[PDB]
Amino acid sequence: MASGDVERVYTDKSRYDPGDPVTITAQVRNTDSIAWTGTVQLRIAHLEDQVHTASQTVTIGGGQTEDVQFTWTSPATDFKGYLADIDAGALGSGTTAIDVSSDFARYPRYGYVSEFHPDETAAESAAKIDELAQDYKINAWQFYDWMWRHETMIKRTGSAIDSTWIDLFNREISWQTIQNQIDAVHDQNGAAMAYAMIYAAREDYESYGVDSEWGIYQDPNHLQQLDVDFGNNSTYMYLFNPANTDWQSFIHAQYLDAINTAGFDGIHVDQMGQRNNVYDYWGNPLNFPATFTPFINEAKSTLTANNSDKDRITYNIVDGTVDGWAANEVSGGADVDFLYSEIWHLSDSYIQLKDYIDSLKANSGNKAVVLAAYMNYRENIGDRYEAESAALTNTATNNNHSGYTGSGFVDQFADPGDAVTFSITVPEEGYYSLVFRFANNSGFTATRNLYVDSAFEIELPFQNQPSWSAWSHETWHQVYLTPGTHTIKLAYDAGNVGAINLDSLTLGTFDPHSIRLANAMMAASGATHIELGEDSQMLAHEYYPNRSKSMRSELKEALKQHYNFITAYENLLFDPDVVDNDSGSQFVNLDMVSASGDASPNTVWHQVKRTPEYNIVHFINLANNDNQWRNSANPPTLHTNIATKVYVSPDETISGVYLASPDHDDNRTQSLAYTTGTDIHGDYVAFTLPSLEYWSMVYM
Ligand SMILES: OC[C@H]1O[C@H](OC[C@H]2O[C@H](OC[C@H]3O[C@H](OC[C@H]4O[C@H](OC[C@H]5O[C@H](OC[C@H]6O[C@H](OC[C@H]7O[C@H](O)[C@H](O)[C@@H](O)[C@@H]7O)[C@H](O)[C@@H](O)[C@@H]6O)[C@H](O)[C@@H](O)[C@@H]5O)[C@H](O)[C@@H](O)[C@@H]4O)[C@H](O)[C@@H](O)[C@@H]3O)[C@H](O)[C@@H](O)[C@@H]2O)[C@H](O)[C@@H](O)[C@@H]1O
Ligand SMILES: OC[C@H]1O[C@H](OC[C@H]2O[C@H](OC[C@H]3O[C@H](O)[C@H](O)[C@@H](O)[C@@H]3O)[C@H](O)[C@@H](O)[C@@H]2O)[C@H](O)[C@@H](O)[C@@H]1O
Ligand SMILES: [Ca+2]
Ligand SMILES: [Ca+2]
Ligand code: NA
Repeated sequence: MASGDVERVYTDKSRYDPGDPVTITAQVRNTDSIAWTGTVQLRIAHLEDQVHTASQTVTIGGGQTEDVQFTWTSPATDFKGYLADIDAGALGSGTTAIDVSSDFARYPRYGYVSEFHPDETAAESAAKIDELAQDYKINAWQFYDWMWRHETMIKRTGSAIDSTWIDLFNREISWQTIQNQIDAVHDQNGAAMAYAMIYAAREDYESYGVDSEWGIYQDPNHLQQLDVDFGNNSTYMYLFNPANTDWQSFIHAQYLDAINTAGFDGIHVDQMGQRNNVYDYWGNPLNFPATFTPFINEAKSTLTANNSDKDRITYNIVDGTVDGWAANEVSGGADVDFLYSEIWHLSDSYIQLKDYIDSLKANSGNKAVVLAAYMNYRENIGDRYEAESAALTNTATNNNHSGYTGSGFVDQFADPGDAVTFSITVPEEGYYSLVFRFANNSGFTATRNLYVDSAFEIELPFQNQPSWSAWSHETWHQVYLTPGTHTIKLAYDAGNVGAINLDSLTLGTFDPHSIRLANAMMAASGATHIELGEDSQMLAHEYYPNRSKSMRSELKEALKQHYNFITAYENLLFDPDVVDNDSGSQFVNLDMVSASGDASPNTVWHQVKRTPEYNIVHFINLANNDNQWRNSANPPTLHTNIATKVYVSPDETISGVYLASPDHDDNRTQSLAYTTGTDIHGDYVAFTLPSLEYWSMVYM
């Protein structure tokens, strides 16, 4: 009676230079009561070939987990993905990708850091960076809102760097915490990108060395500078002209200060997106999107000059779509290391998004593409607990304003001593996003004290709404919980203010079905997705700190598989010589399973691609779902034993048919029995796909 499982498999770096040693670690647990002794096998593949094998015998104590390590000298050829497979027999097996790349910008897998707390220890910094690297092969990190001011990024008193500073949303940021994270990025061979704006400065900028003449204005008479109003009569961003060389000088020196003082590898340059009828200080009207490429290219050569090992840069093409505002300009002319675009509502369907990605590749000579595409945005999804069915304390149920869910809500929630108290029951250990749906027409922000299992947690704000029947679910707070039952109590306490009605509490939950389909479509079209950060947090909103949704562990497990898959098969997905095969949907036939070539809803979408060495067919299962990438989705209709025919040239050479999927068998390639044939439609290759859930790739 011998038993156990392989819990985790990871490498010591997210990215290796050719010829670097790779340490591959299997975290193996003996679940038996007595110590196990046996052989642990390592098998490393590159696509369909087995390129290395290794063995060791190892003794693991009963109830213990032990790190089983192998070492491997990466082959000397650059830009190669590999799959490492550890097999411990009765104690299970596990895989991880190895990425050999001298330049991460060829295969960016971009995460984020948004938390810089003085109380973050260096263990905590390291652990969050290590988790993203080990689990999802993250090789670059966008540091969001690390800076003090948009124009004065590091806060100094004299020539001393202050220890902490307060950012635009009143968050305390530590310099040491930023540094420790940057260091930990660098121990993973990761690149640390420093968030910055192309053209923003904070209020009172004239006293920080920034001339108002450099600005951009809504009129010809410099009356009204373009700005972002944060709604408190002091906190503003003011905008400037990216073509102004005096502004370029000022802000490019900030970028350099950031590289040289903090150790950042480059700059993640952001912008607000489309602006019209923009003038400079003198009333000369600007072709605004044409000002970006010159700013970026000048920023790039200034970086390279400063430090050519830390000259990285990207620019956010906001509101991405084919021929979108600034899109052709940047992709076509800007010297960014990889392309980045935040997708809003002009590429809502899978096919529109595919076409946008294809266009970026075609303008750019196939630069890598990273998409910011905030999944399940605004949807109040998860387990719901209606407030009317909660335990009430000097509060009551009612239903005299519409917009509630269930049968009613709680009101008479306006006095110290009042409280609502939910009994939630959760399936597993981890983060839960407490999302409150509520009404407040008090004229101003109300507050309530949240308690969790009787202990105080935090004061929550509840913004004011136009009426008592306009509801909001913008009040959230994330908490970590053990499995089972827990007490979540909103309470009116002395020092809290306003009044509210409480519809419900939802445990904000990212939907795996939609997220696996989006990631599959993106990789299959040659793009990756910025979505993971911190300690397996996921972006819910464009303000990266927003924790209104949490991932459950099935989603974490599936993203681990997916990110490893797109690393191990990076050569069939992201190399510049990976191209759509001509023609369309008449190349591929699935017998008795409705199918499309164009991401038609409720179909198995097949997409044919080619390298000089390989023919690639992607199968993405949209059965039981629509053609929109963002919104939560149903579990796809599972398919089994699908008789497939792929039509080929007579020209084409074929000595095997190979199958890999992030949904099955730990990303391992499987060799499929096939036949060649000829019918009226042309020459074909015929095989059976054992199954199709979210995404499967065949190559030959
Ligand atoms: O999480 C940090 C907070 O933690 C504590 O409080 C937790 C509570 O936070 C909120 O409530 C307090 C909040 O209330 C009001 O704001 C509501 C609003 O807050 C958040 O969003 C803020 C804004 O985010 C963006 O703008 C900031 C962004 O602007 C520039 O960047 C431009 C962006 O646009 C491009 O398209 C880019 O691609 C993109 O990447 C860019 O971000 C700038 O360069 C950046 O530096 C800057 O960060 C967005 O544009 C705005 O629309 C947002 O308003 C929430 O995420 C959002 O859902 C919500 O609507 C109030 O006005 C504000 O002052 C207060 O901070 C939550 O609502 C609440 O649930 C939670 O309990 C702590 O107490 C806080 O101090 C801390 O902030
Ligand atoms: O039993 C209570 C204990 O459990 C949790 O630990 C899980 C979590 O803890 C660490 O991270 C702390 C903190 O790091 C950053 O600041 C992140 O941005 C935050 O999301 C995060 O909470 C650890 O390093 C993580 O790997 C791990 O996921 C609680 O969160 C603990 O505070 C608590 O003591
Ligand atoms: Ca309700
Ligand atoms: Ca959908
Ligand atoms: Na069919």
